[PDB]
Amino acid sequence: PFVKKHFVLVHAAFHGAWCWYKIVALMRSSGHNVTALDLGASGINPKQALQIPNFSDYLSPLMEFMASLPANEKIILVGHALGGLAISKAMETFPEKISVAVFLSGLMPGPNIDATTVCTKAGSAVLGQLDNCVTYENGPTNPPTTLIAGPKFLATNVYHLSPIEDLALATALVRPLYLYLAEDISKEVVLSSKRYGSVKRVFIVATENDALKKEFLKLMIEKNPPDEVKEIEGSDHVTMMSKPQQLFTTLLSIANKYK
Amino acid sequence: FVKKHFVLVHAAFHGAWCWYKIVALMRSSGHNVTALDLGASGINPKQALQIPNFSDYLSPLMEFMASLPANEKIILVGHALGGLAISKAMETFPEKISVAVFLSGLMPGPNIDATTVCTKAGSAVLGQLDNCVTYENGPTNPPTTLIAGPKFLATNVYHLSPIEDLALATALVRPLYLYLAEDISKEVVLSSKRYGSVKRVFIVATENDALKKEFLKLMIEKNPPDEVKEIEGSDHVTMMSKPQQLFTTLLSIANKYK
Ligand SMILES: CCCCCCCCCC(=O)O
Ligand SMILES: CCCCCCCCCC(=O)O
Repeated sequence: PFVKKHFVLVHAAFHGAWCWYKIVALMRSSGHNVTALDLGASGINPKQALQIPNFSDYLSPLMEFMASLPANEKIILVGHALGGLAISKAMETFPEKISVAVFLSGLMPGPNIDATTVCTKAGSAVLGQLDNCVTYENGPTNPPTTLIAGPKFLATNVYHLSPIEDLALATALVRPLYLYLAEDISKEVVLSSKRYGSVKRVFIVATENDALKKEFLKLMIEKNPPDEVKEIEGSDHVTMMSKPQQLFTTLLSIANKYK
Repeated sequence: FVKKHFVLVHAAFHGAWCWYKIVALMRSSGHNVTALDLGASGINPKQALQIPNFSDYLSPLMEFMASLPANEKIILVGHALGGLAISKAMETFPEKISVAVFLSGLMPGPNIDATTVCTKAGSAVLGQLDNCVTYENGPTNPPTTLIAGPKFLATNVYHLSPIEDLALATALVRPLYLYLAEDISKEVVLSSKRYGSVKRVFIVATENDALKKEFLKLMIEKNPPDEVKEIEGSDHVTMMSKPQQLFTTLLSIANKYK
């Protein structure tokens, strides 16, 4: 009783559609439709970070994709980490086009724990970490403009349990992230219980995530309870790299449950 | 154990990312490796329409080569179209290169022009399957860029590679500006005293394509390298289909021409 589904994958900071390559392959081989998107200035998106200081422009690729979805079509929307904010806005805007939303170690703000709160905590876990650095394209009087992930940070905090070739891949592809302002994010991502909250939600925890500590993740799960919490043991931050098969099986299960 | 420095240059539509398996093997083995993105390739910031001159496309490699102190020799590896890039680097900084390696690369020489090799190579890409061209300069002008299609990648390029690598490529390949023959001919000028002074190895890595192999054989005949090596079971992207084999071959070459 095969039922073709449409998975939409949204990456985390510094990454792009490319990070989902193992999952995309498994999905396509299964006969499912899968769309891996590059958010603004990510992957091979043409914009450069400094060219998109407005958060709406970082999210535009997903919003535009959602708006173009055929009528009556439902998707399984998956967001990894920072990608959680993107799918959250998609849920609030197009709740009817989403069968179920999946937050993979994702920022999952809610009415009782808004985006600014989540982003501030998220920032503290990345800014200043190991060899990560910021730039000041607008001068020292202004806030730092972009954040650049360093190879040591990637090796230790993100890809510690992934094949070494995936770390090499990431080092050749990660791009800078514009340090979006708190006020800008708070105005772009506003969630309501009747829209955002009406979409089925599942959170997937990576048990060995050294990028985002469990306390923070548990905080979001507690202050904004999802319909279900799944766990993938032995996974580092990039579950799609370290535990691809398990993630795939888990996504299929989720898709069949909320179809 | 002597530490070596490998510099890897990709083919059309690709970028530094395509060498990820090789980069990992080299780094874990203790060697230094630099995989470069040519213009408008991988995460290079330029877009194809911004680099209409072949010199613009080669810029990343030439800037890198210029930054190398003469005593820091490298093993320069070029894949397919990347052969033209390393050829230019060989003519400009011949002494900084211990040995140049052409992996199924376009290897023009005095007896076989760069435009000649480009036209031939392009025949197997232009108009193939779902590949397409754009006309950013209007319909009354030659096409401006070439875009590799998914079916073309699956059937002609990644046909012997893991399916996940095909997925990776589909999410990363970028358009190639259709450089003019006149431009290429002016940019890639080689001399026996400079280009010809660099040790050169050609790696034949093709399968199921007699014509492609005939083309590689033609270049080897018209521009004889110092040595020719083979890698079997490889599709267009040897670094994806036969990584361990390519890695060991590059190390063998490096240890020989040191
Ligand atoms: C809006 C800027 C906030 C900083 C980004 C911190 C999130 C790191 C998580 C990730 O996406 O892998
Ligand atoms: C740069 C001049 C345009 C050449 C035509 C395209 C050939 C691509 C060859 C390759 O890497 O397989």
